[PDB]
Amino acid sequence: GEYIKLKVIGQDSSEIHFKVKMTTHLKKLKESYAQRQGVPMNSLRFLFEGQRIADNHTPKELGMEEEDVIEVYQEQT
Amino acid sequence: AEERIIVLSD
Repeated sequence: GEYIKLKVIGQDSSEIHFKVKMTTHLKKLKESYAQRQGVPMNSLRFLFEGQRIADNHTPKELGMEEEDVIEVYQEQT
Repeated sequence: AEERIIVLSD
């Protein structure tokens, strides 16, 4: 209802989807995704349209819509 | 390769 479904594209083009509220700070998504890869979150960078997602960003603040895509990149050196 | 949906709590 205020939820939207997001596809998180990981580095192997595998996908995990999250249903989150438009107002949810996106840190939970990052922490859940990094936990499921068995990797440190700070080894990862979560991008929405190339732009880094902060712990306090929300889907609404970022302008996310239904089925929008987050890409998970390896963090840079 | 199956679909994976996680529901997150606010």
